[PDB]
Amino acid sequence: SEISRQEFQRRRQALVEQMQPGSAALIFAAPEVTRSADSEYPYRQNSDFWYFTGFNEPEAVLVLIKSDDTHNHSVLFNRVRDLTAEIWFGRRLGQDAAPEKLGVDRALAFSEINQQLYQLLNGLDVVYHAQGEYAYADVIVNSALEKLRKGSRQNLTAPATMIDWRPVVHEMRLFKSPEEIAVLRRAGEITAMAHTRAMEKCRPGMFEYHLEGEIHHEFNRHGARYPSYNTIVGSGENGCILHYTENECEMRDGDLVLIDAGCEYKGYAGDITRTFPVNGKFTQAQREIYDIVLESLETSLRLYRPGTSILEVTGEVVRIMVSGLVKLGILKGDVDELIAQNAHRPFFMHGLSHWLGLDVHDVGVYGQDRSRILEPGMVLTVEPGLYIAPDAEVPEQYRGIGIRIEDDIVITETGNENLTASVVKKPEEIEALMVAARKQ
Amino acid sequence: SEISRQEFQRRRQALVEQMQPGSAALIFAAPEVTRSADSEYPYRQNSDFWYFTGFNEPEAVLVLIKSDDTHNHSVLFNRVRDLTAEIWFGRRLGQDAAPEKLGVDRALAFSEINQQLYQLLNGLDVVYHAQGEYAYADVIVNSALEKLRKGSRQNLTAPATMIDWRPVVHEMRLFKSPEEIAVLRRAGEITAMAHTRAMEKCRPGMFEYHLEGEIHHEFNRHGARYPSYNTIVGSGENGCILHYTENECEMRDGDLVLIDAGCEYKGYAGDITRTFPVNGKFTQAQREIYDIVLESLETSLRLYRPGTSILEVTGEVVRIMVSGLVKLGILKGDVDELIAQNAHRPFFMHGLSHWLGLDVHDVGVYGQDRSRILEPGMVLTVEPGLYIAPDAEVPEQYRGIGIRIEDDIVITETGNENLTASVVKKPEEIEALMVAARK
Amino acid sequence: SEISRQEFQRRRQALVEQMQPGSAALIFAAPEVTRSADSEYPYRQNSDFWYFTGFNEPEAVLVLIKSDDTHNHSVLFNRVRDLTAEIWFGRRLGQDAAPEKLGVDRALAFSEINQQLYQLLNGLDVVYHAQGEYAYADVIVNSALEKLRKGSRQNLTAPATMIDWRPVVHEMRLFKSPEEIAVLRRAGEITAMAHTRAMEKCRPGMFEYHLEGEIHHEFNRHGARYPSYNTIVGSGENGCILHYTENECEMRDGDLVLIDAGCEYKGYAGDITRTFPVNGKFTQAQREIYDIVLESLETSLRLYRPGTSILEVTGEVVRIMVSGLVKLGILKGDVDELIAQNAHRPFFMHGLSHWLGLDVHDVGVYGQDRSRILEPGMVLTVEPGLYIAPDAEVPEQYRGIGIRIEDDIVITETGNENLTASVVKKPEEIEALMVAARKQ
Amino acid sequence: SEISRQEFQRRRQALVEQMQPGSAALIFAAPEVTRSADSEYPYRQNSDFWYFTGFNEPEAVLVLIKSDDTHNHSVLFNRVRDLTAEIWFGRRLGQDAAPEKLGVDRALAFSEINQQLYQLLNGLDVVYHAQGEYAYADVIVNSALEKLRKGSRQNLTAPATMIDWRPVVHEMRLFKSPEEIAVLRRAGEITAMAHTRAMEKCRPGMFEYHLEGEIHHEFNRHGARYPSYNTIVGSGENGCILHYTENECEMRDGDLVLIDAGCEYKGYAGDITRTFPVNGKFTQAQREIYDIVLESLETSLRLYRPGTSILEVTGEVVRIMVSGLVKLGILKGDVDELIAQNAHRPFFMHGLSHWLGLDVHDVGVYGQDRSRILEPGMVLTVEPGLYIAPDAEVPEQYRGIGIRIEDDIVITETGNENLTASVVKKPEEIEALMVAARK
Ligand SMILES: [Cl-]
Ligand SMILES: [Cl-]
Ligand SMILES: [Cl-]
Ligand SMILES: [Cl-]
Ligand SMILES: [Mg+2]
Ligand SMILES: [Mg+2]
Ligand SMILES: [Mg+2]
Ligand SMILES: [Mg+2]
Ligand SMILES: [Mg+2]
Ligand SMILES: [Mg+2]
Ligand SMILES: [Zn+2]
Ligand SMILES: [Zn+2]
Ligand SMILES: [Zn+2]
Ligand SMILES: [Zn+2]
Repeated sequence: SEISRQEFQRRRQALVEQMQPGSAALIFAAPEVTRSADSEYPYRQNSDFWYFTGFNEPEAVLVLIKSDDTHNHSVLFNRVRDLTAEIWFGRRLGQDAAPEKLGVDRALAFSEINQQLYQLLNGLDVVYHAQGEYAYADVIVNSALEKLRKGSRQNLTAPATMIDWRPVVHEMRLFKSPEEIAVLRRAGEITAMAHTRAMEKCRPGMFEYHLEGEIHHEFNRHGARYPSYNTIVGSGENGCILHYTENECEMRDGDLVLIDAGCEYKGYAGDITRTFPVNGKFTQAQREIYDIVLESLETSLRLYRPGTSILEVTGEVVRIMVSGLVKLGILKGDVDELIAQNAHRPFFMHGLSHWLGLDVHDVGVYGQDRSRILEPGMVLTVEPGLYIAPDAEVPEQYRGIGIRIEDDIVITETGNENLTASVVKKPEEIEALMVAARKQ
Repeated sequence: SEISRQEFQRRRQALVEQMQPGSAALIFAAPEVTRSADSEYPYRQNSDFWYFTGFNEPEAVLVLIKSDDTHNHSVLFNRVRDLTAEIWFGRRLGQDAAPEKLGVDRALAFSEINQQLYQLLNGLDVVYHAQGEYAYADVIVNSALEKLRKGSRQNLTAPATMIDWRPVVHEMRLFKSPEEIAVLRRAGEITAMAHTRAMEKCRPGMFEYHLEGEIHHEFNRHGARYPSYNTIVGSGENGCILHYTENECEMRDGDLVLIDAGCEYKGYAGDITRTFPVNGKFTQAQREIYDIVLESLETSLRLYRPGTSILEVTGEVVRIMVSGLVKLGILKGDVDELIAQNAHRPFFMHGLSHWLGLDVHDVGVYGQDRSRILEPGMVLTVEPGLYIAPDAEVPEQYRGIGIRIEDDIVITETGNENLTASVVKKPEEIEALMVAARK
Repeated sequence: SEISRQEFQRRRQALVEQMQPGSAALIFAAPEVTRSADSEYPYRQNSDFWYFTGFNEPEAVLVLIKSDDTHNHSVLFNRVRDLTAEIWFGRRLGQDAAPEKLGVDRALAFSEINQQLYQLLNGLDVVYHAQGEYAYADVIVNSALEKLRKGSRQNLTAPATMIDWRPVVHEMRLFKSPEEIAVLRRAGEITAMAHTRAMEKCRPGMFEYHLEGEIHHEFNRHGARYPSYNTIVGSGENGCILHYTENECEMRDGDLVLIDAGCEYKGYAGDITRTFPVNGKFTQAQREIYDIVLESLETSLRLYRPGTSILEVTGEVVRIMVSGLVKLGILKGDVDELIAQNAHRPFFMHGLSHWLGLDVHDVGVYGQDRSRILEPGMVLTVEPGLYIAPDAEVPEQYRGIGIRIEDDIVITETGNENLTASVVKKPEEIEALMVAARKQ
Repeated sequence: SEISRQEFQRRRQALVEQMQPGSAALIFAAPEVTRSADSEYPYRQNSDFWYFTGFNEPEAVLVLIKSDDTHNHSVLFNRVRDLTAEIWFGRRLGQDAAPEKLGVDRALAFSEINQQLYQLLNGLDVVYHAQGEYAYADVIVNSALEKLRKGSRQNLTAPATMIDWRPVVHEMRLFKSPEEIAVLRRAGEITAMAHTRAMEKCRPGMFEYHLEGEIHHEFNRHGARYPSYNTIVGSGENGCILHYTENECEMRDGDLVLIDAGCEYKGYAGDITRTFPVNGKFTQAQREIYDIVLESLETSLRLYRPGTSILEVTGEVVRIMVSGLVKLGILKGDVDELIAQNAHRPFFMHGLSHWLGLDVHDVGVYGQDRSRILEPGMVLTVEPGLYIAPDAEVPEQYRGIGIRIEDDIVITETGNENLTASVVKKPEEIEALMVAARK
């Protein structure tokens, strides 16, 4: 699936609808990024610029101008077509094709932006600008405004009001359209397939990075070339390290491996975690911790729906975790008192859920303690985990165990839709999947 | 293959040997790099910092202090061990383990660098610093020097002399040690295996990015997790675009595909290009252009040795190219006159060779027009190509053809060693490789 | 005369009245300014900061907070009292005395501004800030806003709207109160006395800078320690150079000297120009040019009143100049055609009038071509001039003559009040003044 | 007195003599400085730029190029001649007149500096630059060096070595030539005349700023248009505030007034302090403190010579101060023990002497605690003072008294010459001067 020309147009108009008359919104592309010396990382467009354009070049600026409540138009600054520069550094859209391709009224060369931007802003009352997002963008905007302020003899005037559009745009991004949900649906599926493959390929004696290799190959073959974030493959005690991305250890018989990986498909993030035994067989101790995390996930999946919140669902998970840990002798005391003193926190130190979209930790207001009431169209993760340090003062058999299970969901009218349930998570289904693969 | 602890030590001492007495050299780690919002790209250490340390963390600074011709020592600034911060953002070496691990005399917390660096530079005559390399580094160094200049009442003095160490260090990097050649040999082998795999897997109807996928999987399984540069898979008319990395087209029966891909193994770059038919069989027209490029490569491989230059070998390649293009009717006229007017340029617009090492386009002085005399230990690519535009005024059968063949070599006492010859390039061998895989 | 505590309070309230509810205005002091190495120029407060405070220290910030249409309050950031630092670098108001002295509700140490400003801006909808005025101020404001934007987990929010207050404040400054007019009245008088003295002291053989010395001594003895701008004493051919401040030549018998000088009194600028013969006696040629400039001034003084404009009065002056120059053979042709082609411009290349106040070239919107309609309370200069280059192609006797005559006026209900008429400008009165002094 | 063309030339050559071959020194003019909105303060040239040029324009850069031990030349960047811009903003030297006027081999437009500077630095080994002095200068220099570093394909190379010339130049400035001593002699005389005038004009009921007015008028009439620093006129309890420049109080019968004021003449600073009674007659209490300060000055004037130091002479002054304060009951105890515990510090908190020249607090290395051995040609102030706070726990009659007496001297082969002794400092002579003026 993909985003249509008409959708990009609808988004631009939804922003313009919220703008004051006599205003302009400026949305800048991401700069290119050095990896080492003259080599650059694969280009990643700014999510907000992408959201309004689907255009994957640097040195571009979308300018939306609202004259009044009926009249508005768009100007794109982008790199010019150059025979030599493209033979070398790849094809460029240019100014002639841009209006039709990207649905903008006017396209100008980015090399002319300082000569042109101030003319577009002259006489307007408001400029919408994400100040501080990029230094190169702030320089450009500040120069334009300075030319206008100081140009009274040339009959120039600067808009006195500057408004950050990020709160408005991020509120838009928080609610997914049907097109976006279909894309995320595909991202979840591609990501699930990768996690299934990793489970099937896994053997003791491989390195953690081998499973990363399988995962990335799977992303790529469905047309999702890049991960949405750096892949985590934490086996044994590496599973207790939340942002373990070294993936440098040999996977040992008797250890669990925690895999957190997600593709980026048409700009949108998948985000799945699965934890499973390297040898295809949960031990009793591993199973005992796993069940607590699974129950937490399964219960959260039942509960998530409009009218509740991440805070509220989290409270239920905490109860499950504390009860489970008390039954295993990992915690000692009264469940309610332990809950009151957040006794689970040494073992579950992160949030249960984050928004998901064009960024893996997506934009949008959470409310205090993530108390915002959920509504249809919100997309989020559900990712309970339990991490028992190698030196934790608990029954010895639980030490050095890190387990997280994470799905991606969209809130619907009546509940939620799980976008990542096509990869197994019940322990017996994990074992059966692995057995079958090892036959073959 | 790997770089030993002793090697890193040798390199540090080789720099210190070239430093003035009463001086300090400051070598800064690369910053972390945003991909989107709060997510970052996989960390890539600064090549120069890596060269002296093999240490893969940001927010670190290596300080080499030379008191005099016999006395020198090292101070590392790096991130402190933090229980919480590491549970989250991965393990850190810290200050206790660093001396032994990285062979430095002293390790200090990076958070203390502004409180400590000026004290280390106080009273020295010279500071070696790569000014302009990173803005965060310049801020730190300038603050230290300012404190010193303005601190006369506190008996502080700033070194008046600042020297850019990059010329010295890059001249070091230009000559590979045996350990480095062994690592580059492994990178060449890993890279060659990936290119072989791509040729064997290729079928019409796959997309260009599928071959990129095969290639990266191969890099990964030998322990080279990242490419050294963005992979090019340009099929058909995409072959004529030199930095084509979109790799977004369906590969079609009848087209050639040009693959330029290289792994990064222990920091060192492989860099191979192979061009081959998507359907496993060169057409006559494809073969006619391919042979010119292959002769150019094979001749260059015979010629490269100490005492010649990239400029000199390039002159031979140009003659091969012009002669071949005249035979095919792509160029018209007298070969020498065509050569004199660089008539090949529309078809071969880039250099024949670049240095290779910790960066794919490696550091080191080339000389004017790459005329520097070659010596043993230099590592470079050999990559002739011909690129005929879709709308070129030439016979139709040559339009939209892009062919490059690239190997990595090391200059030896008497010649060169080819590090990437384990992937085939003779057209008959390419065809046979593909036929065998398709059985 | 001076500005009262109550006036500074009225000004702050007039700004607050124009502010949106749930907003804060930030007004920063001027930085100290290096003259050479560790020595600094005499401190000059930012005119806008001065306007709301009458406070002459650097490292201070006035913060006006409007909660709603009835509730507002003020916070001052200023330097703390320090025993040692003051023994050295002079007395400081400090935090204890500031509320009563400057009429602010709260005073905080400037050293704490980064720890405190964001707390003041937290949860507001609008911040008023003169972006680009000072780099140190922009750093402070941008840091505060960045802390708020990124502080959602700490329940912080940044105002999304930033408004430049300069247009509003400069519009306030354009209309002088009675207190301000009384101060400007005194500045005009002090400045007039200085120009009278210069005429009386002038002898051939003195250097231009000697008259500058007399002028500055006169400013100082009335308590106006500093000029409002760099003093011009251009004798002979130096008179044709508009911003001649070298004042390095010996004044010659037979030359004119053009003196443009003004005091700064309680922050307000005087701005007078007088031109006169070094030897106390206008020649015929000098008199012929002088009369044209004088008629221009005298006519402009009759005309200035509410309902006209600088543009309109300028048109009358141009006619006077062109007619006069044609009569002398400096211009040749039809007066109306010469006027149509702006034939006067080689000889009068600057504006007739600028606003005057806390800055010599004062703030306030002029309108296109200075066409804004004049209203009571506006204060401006009237300064026709004629400058004939040494190499100008005109009758030889006029070459190298530079004459300007400048008064300061305030627009009243019925006309204007000339604040600087106490120094003579009629040629015979200049001559008589000089004769009397030479007896011385 | 004035600095000749030949002197400026000598200074440039003295710098070039100390430069390495294959180097360039870059000396930047001061920027213009805003007073309020579009109005600027009177321009003050950078002292170092002035030292080598005597040129009083902004947007100028002196470039001294040393090819080798015999060959060197100079390039000036300065503002172009512009008919319109000068009619408005005053005359400019321009490019045609500059070679002859300023004795430079070549003059270029400042507008072309970014297009030209890199070409001048290309291929040199060393660039001398005062990094951090001005932001606009650093931008220019860094841009040039960047162009050079990145311009290898255009056969450009950057000098790898950057040296701060300030230590060398400031060491030059520390030793005055005969021409400079003659100019400083004139500045001392002009300044002394102004202080004499202030004493003669002073009456109770005038404000402190009226004496500032007299002083500046005097500076001006001898052709010293600007003070070298902001004038201090601290009467009564304002005398105890070291950098009192408000000068806003009415001067009262019974009080002392402390006047610290100095002219700037041809760039060089006078720096005189005199303290005297507003009513022309010292009280006993005033005289008792005054005598201690005067003895301190007079003794210092006898002692200063080559071979001693500011530290050494200061030690004698401290003994004089402590002894005197003990006699008056301001300090209590054993003189040596009081000296050992620096018991004078509450009353004399600043240094006895600072270097003097193109800056009032002039450049040059002092040594630790100002222990550097004095040599002929050094110019410095001698300024003992005693400042007793209004709330000091001492006998009442000494509270709120601030007295400083300051002269400017030059060290000679055998001693010193006092450049400011033409204004009186003995209390009887001050009184007689004031009595005579009041007749
Ligand atoms: Cl462009
Ligand atoms: Cl740290
Ligand atoms: Cl403070
Ligand atoms: Cl210029
Ligand atoms: Mg995840
Ligand atoms: Mg390659
Ligand atoms: Mg074809
Ligand atoms: Mg004027
Ligand atoms: Mg002094
Ligand atoms: Mg007393
Ligand atoms: Zn997640
Ligand atoms: Zn290559
Ligand atoms: Zn004026
Ligand atoms: Zn002094």
